Amino acid sequence: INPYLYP
Amino acid sequence: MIVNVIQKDRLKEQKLQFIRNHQQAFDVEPIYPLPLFEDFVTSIEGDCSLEASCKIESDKLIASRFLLFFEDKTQEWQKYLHQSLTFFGLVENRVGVKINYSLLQQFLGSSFDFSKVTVLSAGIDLRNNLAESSLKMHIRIKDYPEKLDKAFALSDGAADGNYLKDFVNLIGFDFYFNGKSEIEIYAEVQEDDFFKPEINNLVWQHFPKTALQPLKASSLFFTGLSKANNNPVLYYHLKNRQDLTNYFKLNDTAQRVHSFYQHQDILPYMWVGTAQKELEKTRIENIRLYYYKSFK
Ligand SMILES: CC(C)=CCSP(=O)(O)OP(=O)(O)O
Ligand SMILES: [Mg+2]
Ligand SMILES: [Mg+2]
Repeated sequence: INPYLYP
Repeated sequence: MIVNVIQKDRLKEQKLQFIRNHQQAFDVEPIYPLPLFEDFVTSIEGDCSLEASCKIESDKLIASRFLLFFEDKTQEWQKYLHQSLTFFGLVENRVGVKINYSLLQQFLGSSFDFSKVTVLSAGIDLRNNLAESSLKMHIRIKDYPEKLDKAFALSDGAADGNYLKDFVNLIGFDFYFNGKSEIEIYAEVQEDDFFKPEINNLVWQHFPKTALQPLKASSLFFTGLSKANNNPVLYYHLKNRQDLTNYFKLNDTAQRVHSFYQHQDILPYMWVGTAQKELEKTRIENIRLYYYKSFK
């Protein structure tokens, strides 16, 4: 989803 | 092939542009050694994101904060680690400082499984006082309990409990120009789990009610744990950066940052970081605001 959490 | 040449140069400039927009808005002069970070982002050729950030301390605006996320879907993590460290070495040479790498070295250890990495970042948090400047790295790990134990051990008791291993994937490294270094552990809750009773049991009931309000507008929640932190830092991933003012009582300085960003050409989401006791207040005095652009 966002740069700190892959999806 | 000519298409690749145009696009390469285009991405280089778009990245520098994002950086310059942020610096030029909040600092008339660039903080040294920002041009070295600028060279580093330029040297990276694959797909990346950039984070530009402000830390607000009452009326003090700290704005020379930038991070690059390696997002080239090749998953070449070791290559990106080596590029980041090469950049860090260059900073050591030009600035005339020695970085303390021990916490990263111990975390990597001898047997690091790079296939378990899902995020890698490299960046800077620069001050006019060189000693207070830092280089930054984050590593996100998936299904690597052996490395989680190591990072928890390296935390030196800033790791609140070993029950928090359930919540931790992102590991943060700070490298101060004075040879001091810190590790941070980020305990997360994803949106799909916000309303689960286990989450209320283990997380939510330990926070005051004001800390729970911004979850309504959030897709993700971190608590940042480090002995470098005066207080646990709560992080909220707002789906839309426009909701900032709805959920956070901003001071003048932070409103200025918010205002500048409302109409920049950037990603819709933002991150917000603040200590728990700020949310109890009538106006937040200390806040961290993070903005993002991707370059495909
Ligand atoms: C924005 C998020 C969720 C994580 C990065 S925050 P950080 O701990 O790297 O930044 P600070 O320099 O501590 O404010
Ligand atoms: Mg910092
Ligand atoms: Mg931190």
